[PDB]
Amino acid sequence: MGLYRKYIEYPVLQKILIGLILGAIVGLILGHYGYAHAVHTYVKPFGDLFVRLLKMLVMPIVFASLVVGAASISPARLGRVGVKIVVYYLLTSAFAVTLGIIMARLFNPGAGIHLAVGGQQFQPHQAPPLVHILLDIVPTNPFGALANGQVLPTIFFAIILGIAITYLMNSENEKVRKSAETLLDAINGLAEAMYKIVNGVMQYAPIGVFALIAHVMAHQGVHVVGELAKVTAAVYVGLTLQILLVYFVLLKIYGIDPISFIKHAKDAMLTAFVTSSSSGTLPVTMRVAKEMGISEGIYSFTLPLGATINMDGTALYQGVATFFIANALGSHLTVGQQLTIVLTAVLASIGTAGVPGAGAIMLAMVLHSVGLPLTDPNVAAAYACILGIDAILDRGRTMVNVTGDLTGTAIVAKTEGT
Ligand SMILES: N[C@H](C(=O)O)[C@H](OCc1ccccc1)C(=O)O
Ligand code: NA
Ligand code: NA
Repeated sequence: MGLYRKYIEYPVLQKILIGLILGAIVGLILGHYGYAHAVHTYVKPFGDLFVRLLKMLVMPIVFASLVVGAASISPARLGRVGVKIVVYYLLTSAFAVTLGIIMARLFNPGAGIHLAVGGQQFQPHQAPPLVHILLDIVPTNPFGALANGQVLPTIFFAIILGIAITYLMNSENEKVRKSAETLLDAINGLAEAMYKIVNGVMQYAPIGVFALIAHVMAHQGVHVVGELAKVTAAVYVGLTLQILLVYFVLLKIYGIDPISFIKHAKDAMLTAFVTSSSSGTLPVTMRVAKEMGISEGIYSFTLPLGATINMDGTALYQGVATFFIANALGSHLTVGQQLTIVLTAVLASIGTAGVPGAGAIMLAMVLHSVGLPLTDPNVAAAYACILGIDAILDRGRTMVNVTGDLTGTAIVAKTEGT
């Protein structure tokens, strides 16, 4: 029990990074001496178990999180300040995904990698016309969409259902109000239960990543050190442009001096880089906002909300990650699929999920909507590759997420003062 206990409190992301390094080394050593059949027969089934567990948790989270999230920012309860801050959060998230897509075009990640896990390349599906893509957002049967794997139709039904519940809770009838509260509590309980299961699965992630990487390297000796460096460079350069080309421009437009803003907010960014948690730095963010002179009534509402639904760093990462996987498999993304990435990433941020390791679940949502199933051996291999280096990228993502929260509060405060 002592050895098992020591395995738990070790950070999950660092454990996943360790599994990636040893998996590559073990696969190369075994493959040089043969033993490719042994790795395929025995090591591979452990990796297949991990992806099956990860895919099982996707659909219940999609429905439950969006229903609860949409109820919190429903128009029935949003004030004048709430409306303005919500618009800013959604617009900035939309441009973050687009910026990440552009960076993936300049630096091609995984272009040199050619993945044939089973001996055959990935076969993409046919692209429907653009007009049909827009219409299929509305599901003809909400139960059928849940039974199947339509992510976007499920999101559409969950959002409108959550908004309608909030209007029922303002009704004059006592019975109607009680029925609405009971339904919301049951759906909220389902979301909380899913997060507990996510914590357990992520503890098995280092074992699953080790098996997937070892199987790939044993069969073929692909070089990934250079390619994983390019995806790291694309993410960090994109994060820098997000601050300079968006936050600095918006502050200049609204009259806030960008130089003074950075000096006051430097404490929040450093804490975000070290702790690598948005909720952990919330007390520090509140103190920084008070120093700038923002009224207590404003930042006491915007800052707690921003830590949940405003994530510019995560949105940019999802754009780069999707192109890396598609390039590695040799497929191409059409304009209809690229717009699906932007629409899915922005809408999924509304869902209330703060459990660590939820970034992997979010990436699986985007891949499934585009048309890259996680059960495919080629997709799973590429997915485990970029998941291994998640420890390095996490520090940069958290800093941008916190910085965007402070920028929105300052802009809203200036408008209220006028
Ligand atoms: N760590 C980041 C943060 O807390 O701001 C960020 O948060 C985790 C998260 C939670 C839910 C959905 C997406 C991402 C991440 O790691 O991707
Ligand atoms: Na945003
Ligand atoms: Na944030």
